[PDB]
Amino acid sequence: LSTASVLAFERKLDPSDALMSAGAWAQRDASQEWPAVTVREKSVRGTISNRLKTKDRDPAKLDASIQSPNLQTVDVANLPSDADTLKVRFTLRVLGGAGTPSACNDAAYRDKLLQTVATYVNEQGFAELARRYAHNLANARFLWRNRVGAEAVEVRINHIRQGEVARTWRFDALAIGLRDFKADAELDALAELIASGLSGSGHVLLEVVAFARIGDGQEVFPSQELILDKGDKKGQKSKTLYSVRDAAAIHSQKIGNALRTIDTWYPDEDGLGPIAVEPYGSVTSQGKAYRQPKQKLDFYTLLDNWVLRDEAPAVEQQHYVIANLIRGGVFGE
Amino acid sequence: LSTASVLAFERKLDPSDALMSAGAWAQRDASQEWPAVTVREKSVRGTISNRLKTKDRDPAKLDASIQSPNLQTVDVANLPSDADTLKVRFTLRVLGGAGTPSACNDAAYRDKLLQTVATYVNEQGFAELARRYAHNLANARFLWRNRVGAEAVEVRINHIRQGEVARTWRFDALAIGLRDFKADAELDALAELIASGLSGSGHVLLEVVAFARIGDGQEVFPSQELILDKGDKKGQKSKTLYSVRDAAAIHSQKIGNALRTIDTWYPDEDGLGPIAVEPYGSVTSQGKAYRQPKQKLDFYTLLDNWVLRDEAPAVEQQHYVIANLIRGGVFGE
Amino acid sequence: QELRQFIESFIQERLQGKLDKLHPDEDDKRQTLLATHRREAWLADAARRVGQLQLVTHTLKPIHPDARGSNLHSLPQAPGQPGLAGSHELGDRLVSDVVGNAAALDVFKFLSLQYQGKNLLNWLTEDSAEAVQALSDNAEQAREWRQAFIGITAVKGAPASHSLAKQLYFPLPGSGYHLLAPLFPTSLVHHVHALLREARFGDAAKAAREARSRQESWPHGFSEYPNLAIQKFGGTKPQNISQLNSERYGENWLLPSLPPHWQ
Amino acid sequence: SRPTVVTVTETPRNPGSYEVNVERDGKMVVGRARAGSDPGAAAAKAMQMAMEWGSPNYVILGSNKVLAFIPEQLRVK
Amino acid sequence: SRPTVVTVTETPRNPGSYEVNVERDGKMVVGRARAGSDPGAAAAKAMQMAMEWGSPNYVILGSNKVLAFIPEQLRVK
Amino acid sequence: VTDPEALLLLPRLSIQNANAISSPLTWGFPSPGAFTGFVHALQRRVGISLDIELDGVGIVCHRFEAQISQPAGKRTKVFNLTRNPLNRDGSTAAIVEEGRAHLEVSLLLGVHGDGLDDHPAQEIARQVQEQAGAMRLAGGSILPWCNERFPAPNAELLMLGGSDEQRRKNQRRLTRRLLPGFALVSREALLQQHLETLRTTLPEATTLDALLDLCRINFEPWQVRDKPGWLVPIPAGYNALSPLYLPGEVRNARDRETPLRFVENLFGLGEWLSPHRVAALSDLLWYHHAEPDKGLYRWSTPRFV
DNA sequence: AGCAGCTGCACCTTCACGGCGGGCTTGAT
Repeated sequence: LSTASVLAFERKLDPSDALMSAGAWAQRDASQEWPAVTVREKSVRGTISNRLKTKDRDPAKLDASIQSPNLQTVDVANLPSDADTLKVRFTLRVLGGAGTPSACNDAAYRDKLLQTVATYVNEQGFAELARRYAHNLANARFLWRNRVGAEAVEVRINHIRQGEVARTWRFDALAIGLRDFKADAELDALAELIASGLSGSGHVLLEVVAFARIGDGQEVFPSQELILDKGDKKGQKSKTLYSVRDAAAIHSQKIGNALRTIDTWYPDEDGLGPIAVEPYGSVTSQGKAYRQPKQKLDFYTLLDNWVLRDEAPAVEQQHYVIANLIRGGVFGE
Repeated sequence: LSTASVLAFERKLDPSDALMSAGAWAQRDASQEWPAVTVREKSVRGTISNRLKTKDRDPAKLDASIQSPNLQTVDVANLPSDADTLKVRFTLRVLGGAGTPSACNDAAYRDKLLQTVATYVNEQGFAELARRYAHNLANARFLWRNRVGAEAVEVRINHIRQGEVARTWRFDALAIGLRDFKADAELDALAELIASGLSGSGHVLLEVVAFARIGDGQEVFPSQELILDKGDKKGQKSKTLYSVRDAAAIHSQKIGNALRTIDTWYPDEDGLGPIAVEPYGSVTSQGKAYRQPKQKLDFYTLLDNWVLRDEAPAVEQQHYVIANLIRGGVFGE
Repeated sequence: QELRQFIESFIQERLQGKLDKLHPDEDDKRQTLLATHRREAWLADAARRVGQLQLVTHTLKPIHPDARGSNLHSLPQAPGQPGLAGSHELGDRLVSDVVGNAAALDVFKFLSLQYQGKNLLNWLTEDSAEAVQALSDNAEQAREWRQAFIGITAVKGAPASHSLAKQLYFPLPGSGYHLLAPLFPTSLVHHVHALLREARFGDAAKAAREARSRQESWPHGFSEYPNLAIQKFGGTKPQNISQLNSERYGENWLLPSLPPHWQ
Repeated sequence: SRPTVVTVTETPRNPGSYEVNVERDGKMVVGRARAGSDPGAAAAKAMQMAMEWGSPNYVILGSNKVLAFIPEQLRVK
Repeated sequence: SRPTVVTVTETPRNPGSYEVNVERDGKMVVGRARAGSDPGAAAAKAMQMAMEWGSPNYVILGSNKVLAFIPEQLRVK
Repeated sequence: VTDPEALLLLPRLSIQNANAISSPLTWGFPSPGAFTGFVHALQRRVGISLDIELDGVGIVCHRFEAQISQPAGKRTKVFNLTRNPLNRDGSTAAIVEEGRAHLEVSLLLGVHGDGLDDHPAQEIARQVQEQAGAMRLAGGSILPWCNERFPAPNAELLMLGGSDEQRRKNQRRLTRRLLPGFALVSREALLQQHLETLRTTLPEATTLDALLDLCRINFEPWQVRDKPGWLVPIPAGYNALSPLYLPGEVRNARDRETPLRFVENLFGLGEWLSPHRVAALSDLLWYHHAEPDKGLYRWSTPRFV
C-alpha cells in the first residue's frame, strides 16, 4: 500500500581511478614498463578577454584595464616528444544481487519489490542491460576529450578468475559507434559474462586497458578538481588537475558516468544519442532535464505505478527502472 | 531569448612546444641527429643606466652614478662555434567541429547558436580562415626575434597519415611576407586540407620544421619565463629561459599566437598590418586596444546582435566572429 | 513604561534601514512601510511568526541543507569512564542557537536586545513589569503576545528523522542492535581558536620576534595550530542552516589527526 | 639562524630538473641557481654550495629523491 | 662530517666541462679544480681524489653520466 | 571477555575514496568504528556458516593520502569536491561538502571459535579473503589486485600451538609482514593524568585535549615543550541524548524492528606506534563496549597497559 | 462550483578574519 520512507540501493559496476601512461605505438603488447605522464605548472600572459562590468565605475579604469596584460598560472599535462600513444588503465568489479535493497522500511513493499524483480528476471534477464554495458566498455567512452582527435583507439579486456587471465577480448573502439548498439560474437560473450556476474552467481573482475594514438608531444586531459576557494589575487592558480602517486589520472565517477550512458528511451528526440541513467534524466552540459515529472516517465512515478498499483510499463521503461536500481541511490517519502 | 549564464568553447589549432636544435646549413636532409641548443648561464659587469629618482640627487647616490658596476646574472642561448642553422620543430593538430559549445545552460540559446554557425557554413566555408591560417604557417611567423636578421628561412610541412608522411610542402618563408595574403598552387593545396580538417571530414595532424640561418655562434632567443613571485634584488636572476629536458624551446602559446595573426579588419587604419584575434582587439606590448567598447565593433556586441536580434554584420566581421569561436574561451553572462 | 522607548527605537531603526535599503519613491511605498512599522502591526507579525526552536545540542541541517527532522535542546549526562569527554560539560557556559525559517530570524533579533538582559528578554517569564510595559492598550493582547514570545523559544514537536540523516547499527553484548542516530553539536571552540590565533598573538609574537637576545620576555605566549581545514555548510546564504552558523560563516575549522609517513 | 640553509627543490615548470637556494644571515645569498637534470647532480651541487657557503655550520633540505644520494650523517654540521 | 666528500659538478657557464671539490674533515682542501671535459675523465679525477684524502672512508657524489663509470660498490666506503 | 585462539592476517588492502571528515572537530584518518563495523559485517556474512567468531582488528595504515589543497596566501586547507547532477529545470544543486582519501592498510583479526579443526587450516582464511574483497571499509571500495608482479596471500597463525621459542618465532614472522607501517592505539589514562596535572586551581575539561595537539613554541627563555610521540584526537564513540524509543515509534527510521536513540560524538586521544615496540600481538585489538541503559556506546583497545 | 496540487515571489545575515619558522614517528634480512 503505502511506500517506504527509507529506500537505498548500493552501486554495482564499481570502477577504479583510470591511470595514464605514455609510450609508442606498435609496442602496445609489452606495455607494462611504460612511464607515466606528469602534471606541470606553467605561468602564462594574456589579455582581458571577458565581458566588462560597466556599472558604478569609471570608463577610464576600463580603458586602462583593456590596454594592459593579464598574468595567470595554470596546470597542464603533455605527452613527451617521442611518444605518441596514451595508455589508460583501470579495473572493474561486477557484484551481483541487483534488486536487493540495502535499506527498506516496509516489509510488504520489500516483498512486492522482490517479487517484481523476480518476475522481471524470470521473463527478461539481464541480457539487454549487460549488452549495453559491454558496448560502452567496447567503445572507449571513458576517454572523454582524449577521443576527439585520436587517430585509432584499441581496447583490451581481460577476465580474471583466480590469479591469471581466463579470457581476453580485443576491440577497435572507432569501428564500434557511439550511438547504435549492434550485435557481434565476442561482445555477446562479454555481455553474457557480465550478465552471469550480475545475477548473483559470481563477482566478475575485469581489467580494461585503452590505447589512444594522438601524436608526439600533444596534450592529454586528466580530471579537474572542484576548488571553490582560491585564496587571493597575485598567487592563485585557477586550474588544478588530478593525479595519484605522481601520475595523471581520471576520476572514478567520470568513468562510472561514461559506462552508464545507455538510456535511449527518453521521449523527445531519442536520435540525439544515449544519456546517462538519472532520475529526471539530466545532462550538465545541456542545462536541460529530460524525463520531466510532468510527462509520467521519470523513475519515481514509474516505480510507484509498477509496484503499488501493478500497472506495469512498457519493457523499454522496465529496462530503465532496473538500470536505475543497478546504479543505486537514495529515495524516500 | 537571452545570453546563457555559462557558455564555453573548445580549442582547435593546438600546437606543441617548439624545440630547437643547432647544426649546419646544406645538411637539411639528415637533420635528425643534431644536438640541442643548451641554455647557458653567465654574469656580466654593466653600469648603472636607469633614470635617477628625485631622491637620487644627493652625493651618496651620484657616487652610484660615478663608480658602480652592476654585476647581474642572466641566461643566454647560443649556436655552437661551427654551426649556422637553428632548426625549430613542432606538431600541429587541427580538429574541427567549431560551433558546438562544450558546456551551456540554455536549450534555446544553444539551438540559435548552432543555427547561426550552421547558416554561416552553408553560406561560405572556412576558406578565408584556413587560407590565412596556412598563410601564417607559410612564412615562419613563429620565429619572433629569430627572423629579424636571418639570411634565409625555410619551412617544411609533413602530413602524418598513419605514423608516416603522406604529403610534403616546401616553402620560402622570406618570399611570402607579413603584410599581404596572396594565392599560389601549393598554399592552396595546403589550405584545402586545413579547411577539410576544420570542417570535420578528416584528420589533420601536421609536422612543421623551420630552418633559420643566423651565423656561426650567435645568439638565439628562446622563450623567457614568467616568474610570478615578488620582486627582490641581489639574489634574483631576472632572466630565465625555457628548456625542455636540457633543450631550449618556445612555449606553445607563443606558436599559437603567431599563426593566429589574421585580423586585418578593424576601425583603425587597416593598412598597417594584421593584429591578433582577441575580444576588444588588444596588443598590450604596444599599449593600445583596437575595437573598443565605445564603438560597436567588438566580439560581444556583434555576437549578441547576430544571434538574438538577427542583425547580421558584414562578412569580414562574420569571419572574425567565427575565428573567435575557433580560438575558444569563456563567453557568457 | 520603562523600556518601551528602547524597542520603539529598535522598530524605528528597522524601518529606516528598510527605507534606506529599498529607497523606492513610487506609489507611496515608504508610506506603506510606515503603515506597518510605525504602528504595532509589526508586534502582531512578530507574535505571528512561529518556527524558532532554540536548539543547541542537535542541529540536523549540517548533515543535509534540506533534511526536515527533529531538533533537540538537551545536554547529555556526564559519562563515568575516564579519559574521553565531550560537549564541554565542565564550565564556560554555553551559547544557544536558533533553527527555523530565515524569514523570521529578525524576530530573534527583537528578543536579543541587551537592555536589562538580552537572554532575559528572550525568555521574559520571570519579569512582571515588562509584561505590562510592552503594550499600552489592553491586557489580553499583553498575555497573548507574551505567550507567543515565550512559546516560540521552547517547543517539543514530534520525534522524527529523515532518510538523508545518519542511522547506524551497534552490536549489543548479548544479541540485537540499536539504531544510534547522531547529530551535529553546535559547540563554540571557534572562539577559542580565534582568541589563540588573532587576539593576543601580536604582543607575545613581537616579544618573541625582537627580544630573543634580550631578557625582556612577557609572561604570555601564542599557539600556531598547523594544518587546519575549513568546511562550509551554507553555500553563500549560511542563515538557512542556523543563527550561530551566520555568526561564523562556514569555517568549521577541523583539527588534524593524521598518521606519520614512514620515510 | 646560526647555520646556512641550502634548499634543493624540483622546478615544477619541467619535471626532472632541480634548483638550489642558499640562505645566510636571514637573507638570500644565492637564488635559483640550476642544479642539473637528475638527483645525483642536485646532490653534488647541494654539497658544493654547503662547502663553499657553509661557513662554520649548515643544514641541507630538499626533495627525497635528492637526499637519497647523501648519507644522513652528511646533511648537518 | 667525518668521511671525505668528493663532489663533481658541471660548469653552467660552459656546458660539458666538469669541476671537483673535496671536503676532508670540515675544511675544503680542493676548491673548483679542473676535472675533465667529459664524464670519463671526471670519474677518473673523482676516484683519484677519493684514493688520496679518503684514508678511513669516503663518499663520491656526482651526476649519472659520471657515476656510470664507477660500480655501485666503489662509490661509498 | 575474549582472548583469540588464532590470528588471521589479510594482506595489504587498498581503498580508493574513504571518508576524510571523521568527526565535527577532526579530519584525517577514518574512525575505528568503521573497522569494527566492517569485521562485524564479515562475521554476519561468513562467520555463521564456518562456526567461527571474528572479533578484534589491529589497524596498520601503511600509507595515507588526502585530496586537499591550500589556498593562496592562507595557511589553512580546503577540500576538493565532486559535481552532483542538476536538480531540475537546469538549476545547479547546492553543494554539500565531503572529503575523500586513499588508504593502503592491512589488518590482522583474531578468531577464537572452536570451529577450527585439524583439516580446515588454510581454506578458512582463503574463504574469509574471498568474501572481504567485494566489500568496502569506510565508504571506499577495496581495490581488487588485478594482474601485477607478485600477489600477497593471507595467513592463519595459531597462538597457543607451539613452544615458547617457537611462539616468539611466530610473533617475529608475523611482525616482519607489517613492519613498515604503524598502529593506532587509544591512550585514555595518559589524557586523564594530563587532566590531573593541568588542573591547578582552574577548571577545564576539553582544552586539555586541545593542549596536547598544538605546537607550544612559546616559553619564557624560546623553548618548545615536547610530547611523547604522535598524539592525535580521535572519535571514540557516542553518548546518548534522548531516551530509547520503542521499535515502531520514530517516524522515518532505518528499520522498524530496532529501538532508536539520538546520540552525539565523544572525543578521545590516541597514538601512532610502531608494531615492533609492543612485544604483544594479541594486543592492539579494538572492541565495543555498549552499556545499553545509559548510552555511552564506546570502542577501545583494552589490555594494552 | 470546491479541495488537491503546482509555480512564482518576498523574506532574511553578515566585511578576509595575521606570517621569518613552530611537533611528534623510520626495521631487519
